[PDB]
Amino acid sequence: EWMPGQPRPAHLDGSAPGDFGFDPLGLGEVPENLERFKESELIHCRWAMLAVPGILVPEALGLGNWVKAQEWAALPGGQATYLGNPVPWGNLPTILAIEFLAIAFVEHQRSMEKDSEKKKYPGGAFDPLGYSKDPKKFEELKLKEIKNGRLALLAFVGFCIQQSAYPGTGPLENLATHLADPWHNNIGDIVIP
Amino acid sequence: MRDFKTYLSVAPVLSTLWFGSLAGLLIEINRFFPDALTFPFF
Amino acid sequence: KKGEWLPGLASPGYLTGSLPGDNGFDPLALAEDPENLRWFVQAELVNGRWAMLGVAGMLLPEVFTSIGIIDVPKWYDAGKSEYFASSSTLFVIEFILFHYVEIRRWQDIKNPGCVNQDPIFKQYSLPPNECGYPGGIFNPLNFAPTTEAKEKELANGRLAMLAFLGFIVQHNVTGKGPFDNLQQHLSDPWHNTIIQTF
Amino acid sequence: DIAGLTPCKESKQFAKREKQALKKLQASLKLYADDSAPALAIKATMEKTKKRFDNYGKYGLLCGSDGLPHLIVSGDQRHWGEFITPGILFLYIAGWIGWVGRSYLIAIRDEKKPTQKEIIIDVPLASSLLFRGFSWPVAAYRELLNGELVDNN
Amino acid sequence: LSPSLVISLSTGLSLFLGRFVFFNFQRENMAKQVPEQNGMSHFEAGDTRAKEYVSLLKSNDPVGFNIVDVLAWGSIGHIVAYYILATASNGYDPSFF
Ligand SMILES: CC1=C[C@H](O)CC(C)(C)[C@H]1/C=C/C(C)=C/C=C/C(C)=C/C=C/C=C(C)/C=C/C=C(C)/C=C/C1=C(C)C[C@H](O)CC1(C)C
Ligand SMILES: CC1=C[C@H](O)CC(C)(C)[C@H]1/C=C/C(C)=C/C=C/C(C)=C/C=C/C=C(C)/C=C/C=C(C)/C=C/C1=C(C)C[C@H](O)CC1(C)C
Ligand SMILES: CC1=C(/C=C/C(C)=C/C=C/C(C)=C/C=C/C=C(C)/C=C/C=C(C)/C=C/C2=C(C)CCCC2(C)C)C(C)(C)CCC1
Repeated sequence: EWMPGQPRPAHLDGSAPGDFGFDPLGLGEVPENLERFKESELIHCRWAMLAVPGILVPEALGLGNWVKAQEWAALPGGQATYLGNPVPWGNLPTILAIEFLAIAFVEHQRSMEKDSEKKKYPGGAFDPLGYSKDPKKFEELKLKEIKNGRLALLAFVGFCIQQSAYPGTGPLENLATHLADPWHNNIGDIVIP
Repeated sequence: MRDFKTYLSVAPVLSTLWFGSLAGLLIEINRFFPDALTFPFF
Repeated sequence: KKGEWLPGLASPGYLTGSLPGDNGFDPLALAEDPENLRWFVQAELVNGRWAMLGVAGMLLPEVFTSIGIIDVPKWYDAGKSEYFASSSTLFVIEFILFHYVEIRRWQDIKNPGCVNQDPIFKQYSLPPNECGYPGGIFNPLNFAPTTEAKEKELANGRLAMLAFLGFIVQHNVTGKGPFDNLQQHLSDPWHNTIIQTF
Repeated sequence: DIAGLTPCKESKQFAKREKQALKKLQASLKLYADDSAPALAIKATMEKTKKRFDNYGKYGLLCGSDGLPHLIVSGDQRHWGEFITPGILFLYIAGWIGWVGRSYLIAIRDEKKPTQKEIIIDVPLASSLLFRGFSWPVAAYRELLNGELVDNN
Repeated sequence: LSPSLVISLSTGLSLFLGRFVFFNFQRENMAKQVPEQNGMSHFEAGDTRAKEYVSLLKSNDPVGFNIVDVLAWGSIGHIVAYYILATASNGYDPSFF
């Protein structure tokens, strides 16, 4: 349970992966609403899991940070760079057009499926290593995915809040600032200016 | 005496006594602490 | 052992005497509802214990500084002193730790005997106990929690809260330490009272 | 200098207004001998005016371009004594009055003829309930928490 | 830019999206959304001018892509293309940051 000594809501019974009985507002009363929330949460966590290395690694390799990489589109006639090399077709209309074309039709086939389990965990071509064959390890991996994804969502909230607090810098720069002298530079300075 | 005290407990007499005491308190406060626009004690 | 705060007045019905420190002092009928009384017992205990710690911290270091054993700033001037960390980091750490421990205490208040178990090392658990007096690790010397000890604790707590109110009011009206106020009173009491500071 | 307002102790127009008030009072004072009662009353009025202007200057009030103090109710901590502290005091007193009245109405609710206790106030019960509004915020908060403040009809 | 190339590309992409990607969702939504008054459709309520043109909406396309969808998605494509052209012509607008 998320909060020890607190009764569980009636909508949740602990059978779901990552079901710790946390729903203070009671958003998941309707079972199909809860199923939709499970699918949406899984998609959000998977996107944040792809996000977190995609933010940390370019900062660690000295290519800027996750807010510098979006500066070029702000400039008139900006040129995008990958690994320090400018992509010849990397302009904002072309990038936006290919993103709209390819991000659609991959989010469209995901909506064609009607099975809820396949909507959450499709399998098939997306499970080439056969990790979902054994059921017990399948539920264990479901719980691991849920926990790491909730951690990734919390990390992305930290990303946004640290960018708002410290405009125009990277999260690893904030980590180095904390590691320089942790007793003086932290959340306390912005929480009490 | 009980009837007179009941008359003193009726609405206009009690209201007159209460509002006269309140008005006297406010007038004395305004004499001893005149021209109060802010609350400067804190 | 019940007693009366006012000998003439009768005790209220909801203050029969089961609770320690019961003198029938509810003239404003704040604790008429049993849930309100249950909450107010815990509130009184926590406020009184914190007042004990606070009044000790603002009295004894000042007395030792006036004696000359140590050189400690006053309780009102201790905020501006220099420490290894700034006040904001200390406040954040205190907020985190207090959020955890007071949420645990609030769970025990809402439903007694529900958060007695360690969440990390599950083999450790507090013995069954009344709300507001958590034994086990919080009582390392195994002192008996008799009703006499509870009454003494509540009396000292009420005295400590009164002393803290006196502390803050005296510093608000004179701007000096409470022990300095006591020394000024002891210099000549009849011209150093509440009256001559106004 | 919030909203382009000079402080009243550093405002030329504030001193000018004080000068006009004192000049008018002196013009009224010149009609009587200094040892008379009207002269003493006028002198007391002038001293009260001087004290008022000095207090308004020292209170931290911001004076506008017309020489009059302007209250700021936006919540600025420099001017919490203009609105917020008197507002809290008023809310406390009004909650006291409302809680005492509600307690009196609740107490006389279950009687044979409750209206007789409204035209003729039963003074001992009212005086017993008068000081119950001293702790009105605590009582109101607990009554709201126990669901006794509202009636579900 | 070249207006012909941008207009053709945007119209083609919009028609492709309408025909292939966003076709089933749109068809289901028009199946669920039909204007009715007093529990009956506008035409059968007594309005002779509210009859749906079943001849204009009949198409030989395998999926049912008719002329009205062509007009709508071409309107989307032309609007997007002209937005792109007019924005690319202007070397200004939220650029200073
Ligand atoms: C399904 C499938 C299928 C088939 O069959 C097979 C295969 C392919 C194998 C599979 C797949 C897999 C995959 C892809 C995976 C991935 C993962 C990830 C990426 C994760 C993340 C994950 C992630 C995570 C946890 C995250 C975390 C985070 C964190 C802590 C953070 C921190 C921080 C820092 C330091 C600093 C700053 O200042 C702040 C912050 C920012 C706060
Ligand atoms: C009961 C009853 C009954 C009826 O019915 C009605 C009535 C009457 C209303 C009621 C009431 C009464 C009363 C009297 C009450 C009181 C209270 C109080 C005063 C509290 C305190 C309380 C208090 C408290 C807690 C306190 C606390 C403290 C503290 C923490 C401290 C801290 C500190 C220190 C150490 C040091 C530094 O340097 C500073 C500081 C930081 C500051
Ligand atoms: C037969 C067929 C085919 C073909 C098709 C096509 C080629 C189509 C085209 C189509 C198109 C090509 C369409 C278009 C459309 C368009 C529209 C319908 C319009 C639009 C526009 C609008 C509506 C407006 C505009 C404007 C103006 C007026 C000016 C100002 C600006 C704006 C832009 C607003 C294929 C081989 C595939 C297969 C077999 C069958």
